[PDB]
Amino acid sequence: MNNHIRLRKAEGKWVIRTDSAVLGETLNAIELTEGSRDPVIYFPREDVAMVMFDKSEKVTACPLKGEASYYSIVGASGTLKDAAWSYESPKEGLEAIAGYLAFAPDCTKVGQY
Repeated sequence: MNNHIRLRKAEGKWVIRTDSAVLGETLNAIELTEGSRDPVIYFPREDVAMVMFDKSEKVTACPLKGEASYYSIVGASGTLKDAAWSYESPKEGLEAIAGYLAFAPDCTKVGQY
């Protein structure tokens, strides 16, 4: 009865940024792939510039991972509404990403350095 979630250590230095600021660098990103979906990179919170983030009212439920809390990111151009999320109390098997942040690609760029 396999769910299809694979977690790997993202190799090398991974960065999260906007078009105008660098929000995070880490050597300990986790890559999460669910089935044949594009992998999503999760960043440890200590490596993200959280001072630029406001917790949002939005939440979403995922049967496999748990409840996603959302955050808005403030920058030079304004607020990126609900542009980041985190599974702050993940379901069993996914505790490795507890509190890590992942990011909306429509307005952020994530990638290996």
